[PDB]
Amino acid sequence: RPFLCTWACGKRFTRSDELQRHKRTHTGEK
Ligand SMILES: [Zn+2]
Repeated sequence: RPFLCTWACGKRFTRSDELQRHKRTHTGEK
């Protein structure tokens, strides 16, 4: 399964850490 964002913002990543970093733009950092 791909690491797809579903915020809808739906960028697909091959790396979980890259999805994590991406998600940092939604939450985790303000
Ligand atoms: Zn996103």
